[PDB]
Amino acid sequence: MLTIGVLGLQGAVREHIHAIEACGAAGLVVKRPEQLNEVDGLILPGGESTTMRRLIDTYQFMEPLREFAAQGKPMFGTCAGLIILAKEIAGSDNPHLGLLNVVVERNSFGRQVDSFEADLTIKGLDEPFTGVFIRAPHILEAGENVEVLSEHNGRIVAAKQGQFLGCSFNPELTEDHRVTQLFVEMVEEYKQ
Amino acid sequence: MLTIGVLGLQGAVREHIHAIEACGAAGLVVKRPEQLNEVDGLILPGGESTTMRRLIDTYQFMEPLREFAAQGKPMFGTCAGLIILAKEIAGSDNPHLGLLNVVVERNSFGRQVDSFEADLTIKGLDEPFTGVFIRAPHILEAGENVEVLSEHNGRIVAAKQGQFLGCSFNPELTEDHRVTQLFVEMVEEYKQK
Amino acid sequence: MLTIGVLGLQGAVREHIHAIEACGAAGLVVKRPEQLNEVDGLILPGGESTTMRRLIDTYQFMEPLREFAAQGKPMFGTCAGLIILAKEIAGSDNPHLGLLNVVVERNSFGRQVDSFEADLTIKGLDEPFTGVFIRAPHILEAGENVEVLSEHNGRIVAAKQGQFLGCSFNPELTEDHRVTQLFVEMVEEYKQK
Amino acid sequence: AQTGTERVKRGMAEMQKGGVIMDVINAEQAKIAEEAGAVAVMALERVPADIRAAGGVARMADPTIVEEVMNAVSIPVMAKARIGHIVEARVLEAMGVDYIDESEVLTPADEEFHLNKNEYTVPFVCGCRDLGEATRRIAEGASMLRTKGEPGTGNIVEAVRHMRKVNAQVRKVVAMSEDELMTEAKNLGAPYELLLQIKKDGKLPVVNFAAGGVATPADAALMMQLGADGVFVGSGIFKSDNPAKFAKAIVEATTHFTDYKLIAELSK
Amino acid sequence: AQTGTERVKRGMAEMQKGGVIMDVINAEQAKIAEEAGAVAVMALERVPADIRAAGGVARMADPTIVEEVMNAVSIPVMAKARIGHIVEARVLEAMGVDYIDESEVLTPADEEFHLNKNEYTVPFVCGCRDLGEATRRIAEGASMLRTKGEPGTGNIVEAVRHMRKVNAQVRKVVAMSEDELMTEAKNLGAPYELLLQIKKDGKLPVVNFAAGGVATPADAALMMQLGADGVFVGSGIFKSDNPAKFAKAIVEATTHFTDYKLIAELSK
Amino acid sequence: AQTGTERVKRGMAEMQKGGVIMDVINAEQAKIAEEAGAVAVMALERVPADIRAAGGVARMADPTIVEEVMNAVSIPVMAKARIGHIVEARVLEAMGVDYIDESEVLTPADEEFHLNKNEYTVPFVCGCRDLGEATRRIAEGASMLRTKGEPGTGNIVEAVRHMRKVNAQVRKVVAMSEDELMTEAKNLGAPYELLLQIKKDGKLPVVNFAAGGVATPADAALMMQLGADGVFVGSGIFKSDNPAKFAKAIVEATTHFTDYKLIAELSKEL
Ligand SMILES: NC(=O)CC[C@H](N)C(=O)O
Ligand SMILES: NC(=O)CC[C@H](N)C(=O)O
Ligand SMILES: NC(=O)CC[C@H](N)C(=O)O
Ligand SMILES: [Cl-]
Ligand SMILES: [Cl-]
Ligand SMILES: [Cl-]
Repeated sequence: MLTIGVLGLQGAVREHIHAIEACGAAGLVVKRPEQLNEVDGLILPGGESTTMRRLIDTYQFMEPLREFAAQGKPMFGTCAGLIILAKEIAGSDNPHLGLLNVVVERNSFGRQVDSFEADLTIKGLDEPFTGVFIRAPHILEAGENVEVLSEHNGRIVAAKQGQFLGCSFNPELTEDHRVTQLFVEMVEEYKQ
Repeated sequence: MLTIGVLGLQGAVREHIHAIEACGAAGLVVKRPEQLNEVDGLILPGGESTTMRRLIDTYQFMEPLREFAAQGKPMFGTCAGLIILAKEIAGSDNPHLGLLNVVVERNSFGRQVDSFEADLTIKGLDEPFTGVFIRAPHILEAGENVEVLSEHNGRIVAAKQGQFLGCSFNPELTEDHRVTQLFVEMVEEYKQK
Repeated sequence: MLTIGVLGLQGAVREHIHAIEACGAAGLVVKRPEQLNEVDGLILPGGESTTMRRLIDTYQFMEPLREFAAQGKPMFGTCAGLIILAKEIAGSDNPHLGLLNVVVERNSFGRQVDSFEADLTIKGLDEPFTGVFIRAPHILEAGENVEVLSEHNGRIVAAKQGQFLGCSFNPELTEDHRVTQLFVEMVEEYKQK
Repeated sequence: AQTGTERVKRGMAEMQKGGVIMDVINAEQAKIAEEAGAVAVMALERVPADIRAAGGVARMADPTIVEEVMNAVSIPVMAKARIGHIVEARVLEAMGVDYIDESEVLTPADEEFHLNKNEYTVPFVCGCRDLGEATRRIAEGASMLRTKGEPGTGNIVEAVRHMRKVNAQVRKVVAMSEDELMTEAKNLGAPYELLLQIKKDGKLPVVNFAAGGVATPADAALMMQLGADGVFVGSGIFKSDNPAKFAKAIVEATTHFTDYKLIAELSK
Repeated sequence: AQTGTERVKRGMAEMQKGGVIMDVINAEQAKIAEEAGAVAVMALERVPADIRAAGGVARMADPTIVEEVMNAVSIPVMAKARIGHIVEARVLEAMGVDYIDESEVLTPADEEFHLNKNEYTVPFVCGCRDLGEATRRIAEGASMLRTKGEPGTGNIVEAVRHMRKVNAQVRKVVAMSEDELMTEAKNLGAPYELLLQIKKDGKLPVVNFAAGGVATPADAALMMQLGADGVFVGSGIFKSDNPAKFAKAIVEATTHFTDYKLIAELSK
Repeated sequence: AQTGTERVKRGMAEMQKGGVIMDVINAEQAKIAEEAGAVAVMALERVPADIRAAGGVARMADPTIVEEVMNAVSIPVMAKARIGHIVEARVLEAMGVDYIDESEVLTPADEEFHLNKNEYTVPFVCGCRDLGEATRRIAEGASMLRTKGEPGTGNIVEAVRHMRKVNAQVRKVVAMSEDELMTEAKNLGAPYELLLQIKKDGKLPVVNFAAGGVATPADAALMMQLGADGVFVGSGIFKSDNPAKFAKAIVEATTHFTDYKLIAELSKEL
């Protein structure tokens, strides 16, 4: 029985839990760092990256999250989470966990009126995935250790680096659980 | 998994389905003879034996039930069910299935006002089990092939004969599922041979 | 026929009177010093030791109570009452009656949220007794003239010293009168003497 | 051995589930009922709807009649007491009636207080229209319930109303937030602990039959489809051209309440 | 060991009997109350009637004030939570407040549902005006009751009215015929089992204090004379010329509530 | 790519869950909200309450102020339109506001007809007091709900009432017999298909925040405990002696709504 945590400080936490359970794993809402010890992987959900950072700081999550990665436990960031995961945020000198080797630009499609759906070809998925892009960032560049899993209008929107998986869209806003399923498999991998 | 049917023509059917599932088997309410094929064993529940015989007649259940027994499948009769199973019923020349080698006297303790609970010691159970006797019959006699599992004031109240389990009380009226567990175990062992 | 008083200035007075009567003594609620002359023994009930001391002072009960004790009349303190009886109170230079040779610490389990029930083994009781500990103190130490009757997790919670009985729990909050009976016997023994 | 326990009282009703209880006025009717597969008979001296529409006082049946019925059949025999009529109830109990219906279709003896059913050994069935009324009967000691329905019309509408109401209210209680239940109890006029136990059990603690307007096989099956645990049916059975056959059909429709081809044939 | 048991929660109230609980706003007042012989203090931020006089919202006290009071005295400390405000109650519990007053004189947070006090470890006192309301608070988990009385007037009349009403209703329930108790329960809006237990015990199962209106030593004694288990008194003690002296007089009147010569001196 | 889909509109609301939305009147307040961890700000010109207290007409904010707030923060920016005011709403949309509150606290422009929110690309939040009202707003195209509460009082009671009513009615709908749903629908004044889908989904189809009366950390936590998806909080924050610290306290209490020790500490000196 795999157990995958979802950082539950803020955002679309429940959508991720449902998706985890649809794939046959157990889901845990992580609100305290101590709870990271109870999970085999972690999803950083969509929401507001600024809110998450602030709550992460206040509750001293950053080091435990770094420890968590150091143990090789996989981490999956969707949009806000991708942002939390990124090495660098364009126009900011204050990045977050800094674990995924991508440069990210926040809010790069504009504002909510510009939020959109688009069908994506994703590496490891056969048939197209509907990406739901809610005040999404983009991935300006990705290091040579980063596997590109998806592009949209010539932009990287899904990437993988060892134990780290990141996408700029929110797969958990759909009932197509295949992107979560890719994370489940990375987590299985780690557990051996 | 085990599927144990409960004959659902009339009576305390769900109490039995609840006990079956409590023991980790699946229950099937049986309303049609064809459903007997879908189960490894059958409980004949508490209720009115007259009502159930009437419905058994009309829906042509008697031979299918005999067939069911012929195939070796365990059968469990609680009170009305015991009456349906019994070889002979005192005062009647019209017995029912007739597979359990006992003679039963219906309504032996009187009427509902006489219905009672008593603690029983039952062969195969450790602590005592609370027997709830609702307008219960009494087993007047049991043959040589019948094992006595329980007695109350000298009366045979629970009996076992090969694939057949019979009792004069209604264990399914309690949250103590240990007698149903005994029957589950009979079904499991049938399911091996 | 015995008469046991209960100091009636404040607290769970009725509870103690009920228990006295259940053991077959007569209970008298004591609100005036002169009433001490009318009883064979006295119970200092649970409540607020602060309140009881203030009222004891105001109605000049301290000397009467000391004379009562000087006469050999037995005295039983339960929680607040134990505090009134104690020779020393941790962190205070203003002790109360001071007749029982213990040092007591008030409010040592925390606050009401910490109040608890625990089964106690009490000397001279056969079966265990449910101690109901309401913002209870503990007995930090007891002198050599003091008999330890009970402890809870290695702390003294009941004690006897000749005519003095004291505990940190409130037995009068239960329907088990056996600790009250211990005290009744103490008074019956003084009433032969 | 203990007699008269709650479990024994209620257990009798649990053993009645899925059957039909038929009103009868003599041994002949009782024998027909039993032969048709009735799980019990309700012994009546005369039909109370006829007495009260006459417009006389409807009382306990002559014990001679109750005894005739008891001697004619091997199934349980129920009988009616007037609401609050302690002695009629104690008499029925001393006669060995298997279940007493503390019945609103008899002329009530006490318009303010129902029987303290808790103090009896024999169990009681009472009528209700809603969950508040149901829980008040249960708290007084009823061991079985039935819909009040609408006696003496053959209109299924009130049976339907009452069964639906009770069931709906139970579903709501089971699903509702626990801290909202005191307000619900107060609104319903339900004893609180009973309603809280409903939420924990997921169900009423006693069985609940349909009664007071079942006229056809389809009506019987309908009540079962709406969640009744069984059906009381009236003297109408015996006014038909073939009582035996009518009684049979009602029993079969109650048992096989989803078999519409079967029920179609029975409806002729 | 087990904490939070019914017997433990009520036990704490039993140990308060025959005493005076005083409203205090700071540690200086709290000390005077303890030294006067108070059995507990009720920590307040501001006087709630005044906040609402000024039309504002009266909420739980700043935990800073409650702490200052807790650290100033060795007697129990109570505090108030708005009706239905789950988190205010949980916060006070977390702070180790000894008794929570789910109080109508603060601005109700939930106008339809009171707290499910059964699920807490800390005990609660609630207000009531009659036995129906009393028994509903108890069923929700109240471990202690008080009169609502009439806050902010100094008019003893409503405390008198509520104490007398509850007490009269209890005497009638205790004396009445048991088979008439369901109708009584229904009329009162009382949970039936509680009412039956009241009849069997010959009393309310919880302590019942007087509150709202005690302004003089005669008033405090009066309330004890009418059957109160104790007295809550407000901030007016500290509006007096000699708060210490006034506080002591209330405590002494409450203790020696039939000593009229004494009460005469205390009333000067 | 497709913009303006129901999923995209509602998706934005889903991404706000567990958070606090703060009313703000300028750029500086916006920045403070964002730094406290607010998930969005609601740009106001003046506080609606005391426009109407002063008897005046409360309208859409001066777009200048809205733009000011939008440029000050990187979190979503909401703004209010009067009920039924088609053009105010279309102007807010053209400005790029992220969510429009068709708000009963502004002076209604249409007292009989709400906006046909279905026809817009930008999503809308609307107030409700019960499930019928909630489902009428959804059917008109609302992508998010909030309790009406009781604006400008600091009394949490009406927010509690509304959240409890909506949540109780949903539980009943989910549990009730399907064949009784039409009578329920008619009683509630709910569109039937929406009620049927609530039963099937086991939930309301849009997020539902608490609003109008959250004055303390305990209030915020309480609304969450009663099932709110998040909290709107008003300008009171910025009347505090330490607005930054107050705003932080509401964010933490909303987030950690069962941490009673924390909330105790958060509740001090406010
Ligand atoms: N869908 C989302 O997670 C939105 C992310 C948010 N706009 C940010 O910049 O962090
Ligand atoms: N409990 C029961 O099953 C009762 C049996 C019924 N008295 C009969 O003789 O058929
Ligand atoms: N149970 C009691 O008597 C309480 C005693 C009280 N806490 C005191 O210290 O005086
Ligand atoms: Cl009624
Ligand atoms: Cl009330
Ligand atoms: Cl409307």
